[PDB]
Amino acid sequence: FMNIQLISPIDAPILRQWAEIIHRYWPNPSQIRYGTPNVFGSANLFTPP
Amino acid sequence: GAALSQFFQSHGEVLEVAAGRKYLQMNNYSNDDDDPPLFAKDLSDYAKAF
Repeated sequence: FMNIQLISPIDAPILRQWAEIIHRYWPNPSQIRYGTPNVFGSANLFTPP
Repeated sequence: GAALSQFFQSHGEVLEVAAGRKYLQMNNYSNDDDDPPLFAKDLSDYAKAF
């Protein structure tokens, strides 16, 4: 699963396509701003606040 | 990944394969005293070479 090329497309075409669709079209993480750190501060520990 | 156990199967870095039929017996073979010996290499399976 972690290397797509190991799955042989002559034996497992549907499963090769399923691994390939997972590797392409899985939703990407993102980030968004909130509150205000200027006057409220923030309790963020492992992220920028 | 092709599954065919009639001819070979893998056990992890060791392939086994059923060898067979170096010789072939005809109809007129009748175990006569001048017949050539076949050394049990005309059966279905005489060995399993790994």
